[PDB]
Amino acid sequence: AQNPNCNIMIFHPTKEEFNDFDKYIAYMESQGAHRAGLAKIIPPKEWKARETYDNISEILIATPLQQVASGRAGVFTQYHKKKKAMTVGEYRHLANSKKYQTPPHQNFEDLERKYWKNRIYNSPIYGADISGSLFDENTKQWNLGHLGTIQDLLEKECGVVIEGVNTPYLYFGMWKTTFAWHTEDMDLYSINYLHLGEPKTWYVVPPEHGQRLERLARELFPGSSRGCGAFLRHKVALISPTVLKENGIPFNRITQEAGEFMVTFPYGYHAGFNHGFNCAEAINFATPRWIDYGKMASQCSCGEARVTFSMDAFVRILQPERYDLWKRGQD
Ligand SMILES: O=C(O)CNC(=O)C(=O)O
Ligand SMILES: [Mg+2]
Ligand code: NI
Ligand SMILES: [Zn+2]
Repeated sequence: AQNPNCNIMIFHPTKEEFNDFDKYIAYMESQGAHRAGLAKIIPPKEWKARETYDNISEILIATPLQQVASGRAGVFTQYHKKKKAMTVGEYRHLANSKKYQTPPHQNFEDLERKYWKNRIYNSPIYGADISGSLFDENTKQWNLGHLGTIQDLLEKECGVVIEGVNTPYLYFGMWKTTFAWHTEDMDLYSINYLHLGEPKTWYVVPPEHGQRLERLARELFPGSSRGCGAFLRHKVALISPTVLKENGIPFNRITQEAGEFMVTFPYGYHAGFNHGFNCAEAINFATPRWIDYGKMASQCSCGEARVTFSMDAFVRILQPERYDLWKRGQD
């Protein structure tokens, strides 16, 4: 078995190897990458996502989210308070302000220490989940707006034709902006490209050990667990590396820098934080190996997780028993 300790792997494809996205994913899995839940892909030196970022300041963040924490430093939830719209130029200036800017630090480890010590005492503003793309249309390789769609994959593997679409999303971050512990909708893959700015630190639990993280989460967030049998779908819970180590949960960490891709694999729980002002683009995708994960994915039916139009078909086809109850949740 390849990668039996479930380490995060880093790949350096050549420009030739960068042509065929599907083929490269399948290669990385042949080497065991999926066992970690997360891989890094460094693009060939010849590749670029677009020519410059000089002209992005006029993108609108219609609903910036202030991430307000509750709990203790290593075990907390966050709620998202909606804020007034602002442009990316306005958001960048706010990220760089004395109130929100990255503190002085020695290196990424020192910054990580400071994040976990102090995150809860601040409420950073995240421009998350903005439909759009920063890839140039002429970028032909690993252009996250030109991937094969999940609906097309389902149709190719299973024969069934379904409604829905699959488009990318932009994330504008600042220091301490946080993504809570989650897997993707329907335990899909994700791919995330850091277009510019400061790094993003990731934590990940191997898919084969995801239920260990779930059981800890039920212990640590006991009211939320009684409320919903899949409350990590709400994407609000944080648990620090220190707490994971104290409870014996297997995990790994890695820091993504500008110009690098990350892939999350089916049922790979992940969480993390931004180091400073940045912009990432991410989209969900599928392969043949996902189908079985999709059929087994948990679902929130309490009503909190509220998701996309296109998830309806995935539930309807892959999980027809759960469909009725899940749809009651979504209405
Ligand atoms: O970058 C973020 O805030 C969150 N991204 C992801 O969870 C992802 O790409 O799967
Ligand atoms: Mg602009
Ligand atoms: Ni994710
Ligand atoms: Zn729920």
